[PDB]
Amino acid sequence: RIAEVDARVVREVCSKYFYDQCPAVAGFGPIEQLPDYNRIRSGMFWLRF
Amino acid sequence: GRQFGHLTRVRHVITYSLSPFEQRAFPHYFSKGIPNVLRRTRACILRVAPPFVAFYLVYTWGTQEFEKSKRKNPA
Repeated sequence: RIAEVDARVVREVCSKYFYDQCPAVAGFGPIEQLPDYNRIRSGMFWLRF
Repeated sequence: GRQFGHLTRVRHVITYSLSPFEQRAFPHYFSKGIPNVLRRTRACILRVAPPFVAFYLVYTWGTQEFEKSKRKNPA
């Protein structure tokens, strides 16, 4: 199964699960600088792509 | 100027947020919004209205008086 994996498979699987998806975030401690949820969500895609 | 992480000190406060693609943008727009609008209207009518009512009465009285004064009187 490992030998079957190449670059194309990685690009497709990662796009399937990461790109333009809503994450769940958990923060604890001095997290005043933790970005707003909208900014995190906007960080999940690229305008250049 | 100032920056996040240097504003003030806060302890023991939890915040729960939901994604915008998971919820409605207009969930109770009329079923809840209209009662709140009436609440705010009632809450501010007595502060805002009486000055402008006094203006309306001075406007109408002054215009009526100016109109009557331009008409002549016998003798």
